[PDB]
Amino acid sequence: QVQLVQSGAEVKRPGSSVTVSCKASGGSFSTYALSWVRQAPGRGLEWMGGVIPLLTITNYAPRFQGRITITADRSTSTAYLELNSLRPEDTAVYYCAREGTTGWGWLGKPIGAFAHWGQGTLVTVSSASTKGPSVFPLAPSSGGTAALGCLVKDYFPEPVTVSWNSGALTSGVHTFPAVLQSSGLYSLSSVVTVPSSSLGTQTYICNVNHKPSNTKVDKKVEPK
Amino acid sequence: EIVLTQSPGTQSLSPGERATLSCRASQSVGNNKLAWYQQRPGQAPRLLIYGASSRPSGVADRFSGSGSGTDFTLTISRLEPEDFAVYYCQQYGQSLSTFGQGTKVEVKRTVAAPSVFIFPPSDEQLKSGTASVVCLLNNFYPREAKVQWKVDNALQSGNSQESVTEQDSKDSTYSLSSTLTLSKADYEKHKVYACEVTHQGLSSPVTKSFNRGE
Repeated sequence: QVQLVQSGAEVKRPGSSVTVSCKASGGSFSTYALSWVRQAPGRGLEWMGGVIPLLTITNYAPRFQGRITITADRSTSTAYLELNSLRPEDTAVYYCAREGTTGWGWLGKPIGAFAHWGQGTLVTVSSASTKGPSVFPLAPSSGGTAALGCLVKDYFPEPVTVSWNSGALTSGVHTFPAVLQSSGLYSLSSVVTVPSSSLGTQTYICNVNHKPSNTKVDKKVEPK
Repeated sequence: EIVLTQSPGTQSLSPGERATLSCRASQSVGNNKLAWYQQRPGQAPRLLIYGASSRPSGVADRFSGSGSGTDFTLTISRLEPEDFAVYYCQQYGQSLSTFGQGTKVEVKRTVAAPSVFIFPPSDEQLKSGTASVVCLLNNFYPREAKVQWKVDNALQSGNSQESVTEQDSKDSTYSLSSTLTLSKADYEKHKVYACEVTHQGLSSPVTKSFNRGE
């Protein structure tokens, strides 16, 4: 089969230019159209453009036509996406896709639709620097079902991983998706519902890890 | 530009049921070049249907494409546990390719009222100058719920941000977390901090509240 391997994720400051690569391995690289499809967090898919390497026929979407540049390197079977004048609203996952073939090889006409996708490339456009999170305790109230947790506030960039009691606590745990605060820093919450009777006997510590800033916080949560 | 409008936005069905999803084009799609994709969280889209009706090798026969012109339809004969995801429709009849906004297919279950909790800002965070009050809506269905912040019984609007977890693989419910963020100064100007939640499974709006320092 064919597979597309994209470059790693990167963070770019607003106004700069980013270049995403996409290496293809399998069928003919020259006669099948290579496209780029981005997707903002939580939002839908958006077609950006495509290129047919054999005749170098590119086709851009009018929304990006002017700062986008898609080329195809037939020497290394690698397509390149260059996005200029970056702005925070371009923060998305960039996918490289290639049109499918009719079944298999040699006698295989192109079908147009995207049958082969890359693993994706995360591009975060922000004017923020790497910052470790502050972990504050969401203490349970003074039946039946009591809630506690830890607030993971003001960090950059994604992601942050949270476990409970070194992983020994999983049942009833909810780690919500992070939100982008106006400060340009992320903030998530990790809660857990437990029996009220266990509040005064069971120790609840949350393990918060933030790889980019190399931060590891074990915050203990107890009733006020 | 061709505009694709998918319907409905969300699809509440149960495993074993038939699912039909609609895709309406603004203008006629040339040569019926309409495709259907499936996407799960943290994963690239997967080609289900192309050419409005053809199905690539490796796709279950419960997926069938139909329709022509401006009206297209994806049909799942019998829903399977892993078929609950997001489904996008794409036209490529014109050179300029466009997508729909997508249709989420969720598991439908009995309406469940959320268990509401409220969390005052920690003494630790108050030393930094900021105050974050966290309202938690635990295990509810459907996803449609409203959270309104009230400080000294006054509708707060523009200082809160909420996020929702994906539908649980066990009880098929959702959980919402809304965080109200004030400065320490503004926080100490008031007393009663309350979060009001309105949901289908609740006859009357439920309000959870605390008094600052009490």
